[PDB]
Amino acid sequence: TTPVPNGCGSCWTATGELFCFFANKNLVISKNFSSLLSDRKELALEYLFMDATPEGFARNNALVAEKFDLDEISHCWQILSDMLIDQSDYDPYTTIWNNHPMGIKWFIKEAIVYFERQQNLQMLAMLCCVILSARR
Amino acid sequence: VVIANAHNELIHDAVLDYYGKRLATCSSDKTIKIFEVEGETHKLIDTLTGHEGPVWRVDWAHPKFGTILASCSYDGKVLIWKEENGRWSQIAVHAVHSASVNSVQWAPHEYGPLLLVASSDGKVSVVEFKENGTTSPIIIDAHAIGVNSASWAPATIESRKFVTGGADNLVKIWKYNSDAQTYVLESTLEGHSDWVRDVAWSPTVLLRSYLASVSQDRTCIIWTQDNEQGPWKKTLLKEEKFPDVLWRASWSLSGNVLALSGGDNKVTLWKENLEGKWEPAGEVHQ
Amino acid sequence: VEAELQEKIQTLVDLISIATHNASVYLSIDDLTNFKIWILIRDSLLWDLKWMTSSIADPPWDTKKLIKQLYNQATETGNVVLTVNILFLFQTIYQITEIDIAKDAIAHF
Amino acid sequence: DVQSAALISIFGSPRYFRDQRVDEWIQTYRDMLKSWELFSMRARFDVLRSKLSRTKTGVLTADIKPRQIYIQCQNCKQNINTPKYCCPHCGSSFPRCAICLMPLGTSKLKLNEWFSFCLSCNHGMHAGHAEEWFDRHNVCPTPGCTCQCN
Amino acid sequence: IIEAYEQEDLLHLEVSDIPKFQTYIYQYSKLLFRWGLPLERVKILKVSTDFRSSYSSPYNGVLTHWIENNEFGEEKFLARNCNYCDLRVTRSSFICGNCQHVLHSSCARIWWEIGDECPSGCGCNCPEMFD
Ligand SMILES: [Zn+2]
Ligand SMILES: [Zn+2]
Ligand SMILES: [Zn+2]
Ligand SMILES: [Zn+2]
Ligand SMILES: [Zn+2]
Ligand SMILES: [Zn+2]
Ligand SMILES: [Zn+2]
Repeated sequence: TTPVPNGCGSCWTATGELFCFFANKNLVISKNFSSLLSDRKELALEYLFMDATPEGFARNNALVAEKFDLDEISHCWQILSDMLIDQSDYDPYTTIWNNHPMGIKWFIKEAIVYFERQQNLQMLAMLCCVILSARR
Repeated sequence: VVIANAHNELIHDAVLDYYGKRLATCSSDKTIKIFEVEGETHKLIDTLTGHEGPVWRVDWAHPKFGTILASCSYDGKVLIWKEENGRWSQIAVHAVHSASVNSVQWAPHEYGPLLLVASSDGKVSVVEFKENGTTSPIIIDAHAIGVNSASWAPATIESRKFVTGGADNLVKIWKYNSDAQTYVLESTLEGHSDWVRDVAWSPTVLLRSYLASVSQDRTCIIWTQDNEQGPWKKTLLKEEKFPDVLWRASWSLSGNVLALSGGDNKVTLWKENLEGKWEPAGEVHQ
Repeated sequence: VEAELQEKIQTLVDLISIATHNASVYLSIDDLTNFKIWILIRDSLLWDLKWMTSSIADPPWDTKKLIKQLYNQATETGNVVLTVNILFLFQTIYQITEIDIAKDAIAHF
Repeated sequence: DVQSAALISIFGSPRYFRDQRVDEWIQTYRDMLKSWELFSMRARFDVLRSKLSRTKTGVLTADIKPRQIYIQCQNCKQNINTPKYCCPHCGSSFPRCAICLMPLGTSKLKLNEWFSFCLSCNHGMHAGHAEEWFDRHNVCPTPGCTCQCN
Repeated sequence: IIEAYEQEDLLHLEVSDIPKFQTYIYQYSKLLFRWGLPLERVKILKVSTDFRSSYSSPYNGVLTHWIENNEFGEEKFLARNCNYCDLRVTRSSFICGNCQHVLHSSCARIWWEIGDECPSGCGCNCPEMFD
């Protein structure tokens, strides 16, 4: 019960290039489709999440998303940078405000929900690793 | 990257490697050809000839296990090719089925070097390639009249499942049972009026586990699952019907974009909306 | 209809100025926990200003949702000054609560 | 001048005659080369001593350091190499590099050819991978180790 | 105030706060390995594993074992010493197979740019006999 042999198909790659082969000789062509993919290689080469301050990670990611024309991601990183601002002196009210459920944690939960609906795995795991690296 | 007349007669698969740097094109000419696709250059490398019949599918292994390429053909022999010191060579032979082997696909690299060998006699076999002491391939009768496709489920964490598309209007999900030491049936999915051609699992699981089953009745069903053990939501991809027979389904590597392959030599791209309506997102023809 | 747009842009600009002044005067007495709040409000207003100039649930960095959530955290913690400041500055443009609750908060302050 | 005495007496002493003064001069010059942090010159001096201590038969008459360390596998508790990507006595799988996920190979020195095994956490990476990782980091790359190997 | 003083962390995160950090970080690590960034996946998996150990074997098997030589004097101390600098080796060593001699990683990367035999002068061509 062998099926009818196929003549065309596709094979995706990690950079969004769709390698499609065709029959009538045989032709293999590649078409770029990186605009349909939310996760981008260019942001991973410029994101930093360990070798800076907790505010520094989010500000660097905001600058990276700003220079790559991603407004929502840049604003999310900017807001997280504002929420992760510390200083040399230690006051307890910053820690009390950080540990509150309605600040930081609420933002991360709602951002995870929003980027789950947007199918953005890169931003999901980047939010997770920034919020875990800020924990110290 | 444009390749013209790679094979003399027909073409069946062209699978990129893990890094997107090597392309393995197989055809009905009993030949497998490896191309270096760095940049736009598509310089040929080798002209592998081992099969006595038309070659259907190939699948690169993980670089964790090296430069290993599997192959399946009409003669029922699964040939496995390894490139050592720039010399491509056949290593092991897996000829266990009495009919044409239809689908070949490597397991996710967390499971070890396991090969999903599915044949047209309704029998599937999962075989492990470790060292010289090869393992006995576990054989279970997946379908009654024939199996044309079989694809793995991704290991999102550090049980093993794979989808199996039959030729008897059915899609079957299999789960590994440690007590029985084999794969037992998990769920049975019926949404097609013809032979299920390609079944494809989504490599990314964000809130849902996607599938993409195509068949010869010119339709596409996207079977989704919310929980880890739950019912499958059958939904269409088009309100109308496709112009010709649908052959292939290949998910995008990140972001649920589906690349269908109809019989009209036309690749249709589909991306879901925020509501859940599968709007088209592109088209590649010739 | 352009006069309404220009008035809204000017309102956003001097509200950004007021937010910057409030952040500065919090930073003068060294309490970072509300300087962060007013920096968040200033950047949300800047986001709204840039989308007014450039022109399912809302994102958490949406201006109305974030300002309402900071208001709710302030009125749950007990910061009377911050919730009352938000009720003067961002009630007419962003409908945070009912007019009765806002007026009662201003009267109690 | 113990330098000239050492460099002259290494040509013929341990090949032909055992005398204590040559050993004193050799040890003094090696300690002087270590004192000036000329470790490369000390290593070249040692390999030149080994080259010039060879007899006509070829037997090395110099004094070498005894054997220090060897690699086990904890599955058969034997050496993994005899003075493949599997243990040659029990077939167990060798640990992989934490970066490129490539195993250990057992059967002019490029950097990407040997594992730099730490002797505290027993986690191995290729030397090029270890240099690329430990240049910008200071923790063991394996999931669950806290050992500053560099 | 006392509880904030008794907390070294910026945030007191829990698994209830981030329910799916493991799967998302692991899948993005796989996607990073599909690109030419093999160190970023190790960084993100180290962060995830550090948090997993905070709220709670492909790199095992091989353990390095010193040769238990019955010695009396200084060679007991000289057994665990590098053959290039004569300092004690404890982290990031290089081991040859034909000759059983240690080197530091920096000492090995300095010596094999200029040398060809073992720096202890045992006559072992370690670039061709370390397996
Ligand atoms: Zn062993
Ligand atoms: Zn490596
Ligand atoms: Zn370690
Ligand atoms: Zn270590
Ligand atoms: Zn040393
Ligand atoms: Zn040696
Ligand atoms: Zn050696």
